[PDB]
Amino acid sequence: EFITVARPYAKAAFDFAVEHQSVERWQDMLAFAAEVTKNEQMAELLSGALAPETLAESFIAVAGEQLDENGQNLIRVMAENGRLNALPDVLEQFIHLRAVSEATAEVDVISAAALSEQQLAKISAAMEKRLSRKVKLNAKIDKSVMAGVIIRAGDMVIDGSVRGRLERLADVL
Amino acid sequence: TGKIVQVIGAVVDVEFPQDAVPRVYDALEVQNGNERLVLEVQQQLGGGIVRTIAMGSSDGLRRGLDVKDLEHPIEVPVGKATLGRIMNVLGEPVDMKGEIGEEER
Amino acid sequence: NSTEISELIKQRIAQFNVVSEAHNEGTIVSVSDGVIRIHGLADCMQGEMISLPGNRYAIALNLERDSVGAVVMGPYADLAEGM
Repeated sequence: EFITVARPYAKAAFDFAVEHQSVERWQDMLAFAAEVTKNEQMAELLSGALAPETLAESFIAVAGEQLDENGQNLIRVMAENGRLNALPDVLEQFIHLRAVSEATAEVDVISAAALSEQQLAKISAAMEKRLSRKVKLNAKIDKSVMAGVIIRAGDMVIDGSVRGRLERLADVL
Repeated sequence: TGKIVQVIGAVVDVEFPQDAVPRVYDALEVQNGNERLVLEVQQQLGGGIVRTIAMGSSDGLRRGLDVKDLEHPIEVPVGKATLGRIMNVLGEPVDMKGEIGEEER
Repeated sequence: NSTEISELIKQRIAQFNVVSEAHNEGTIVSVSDGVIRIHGLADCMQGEMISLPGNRYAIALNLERDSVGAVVMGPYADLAEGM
């Protein structure tokens, strides 16, 4: 796992994308590269002991939909260091960095069944007061909750599920 | 043919095309300033990189110098011709007399 | 976009004529002091003998990921990358 190696590259890509007003294009460029990193044949090439320069060129070729600034430079710098397998994480960090500057939070909600869209809009407006961000809810229908909802806002979590209260009671005894 | 990419004291790293990487005891040559320095390759790393030991003073070496691939190991004069004389590690004469008259190396 | 980009990638990779190693084969990528590193050789077994060019053999001792580490049973200074 290489969160720690991806942090510098994600920060550099993002801090460059705001100097050139193209965060939105960079995100999809990195998403394309992150997908090419997963192919079964390309993953065989990335493991072999090719020279960084020719291995970078063998990676540029499969992605022509890239800027001069973005692919032909970032991919080469990551190849010199042998970091290309880190691309799937350089993407996520990038997304995260963006959500920080844009003052956004990807709050996740979990429930036994769909919410009434009055409950859900109240949740949105209430979390935006709990936090200091524009929230973007996405729901999940997990049956083991049975009733109530779990609200996860990163590392913070609020558990209102009947199963959580049941198994808390089981330890009150 | 190849280029220096590192210099750590006595050891030097040289990059070659992967179709021309030297063997593991061949000699290489570098123009160190105005002198001529011989490297003996000790290891073949991946990517076409090769680790060598410098048969001479390593100071003055830039990274990025061009190096010449001699395709034979270090070879020294031998036989009757080498009797009353002092020689370098590279088989070069080190007394102030003329060249060695060997027929075989 | 996911399926079309994924199959575009398969198309383009195949179009650039890359071919994967065959199981039971590999290529030397490093040589030093009697130990060689082999890329590929997915079906190697720990302690198995592998045959080098000539009539030389090596013993596969390290079955790591991305490499096999083997020891040459003889004069090794003739081996080189890509064999």
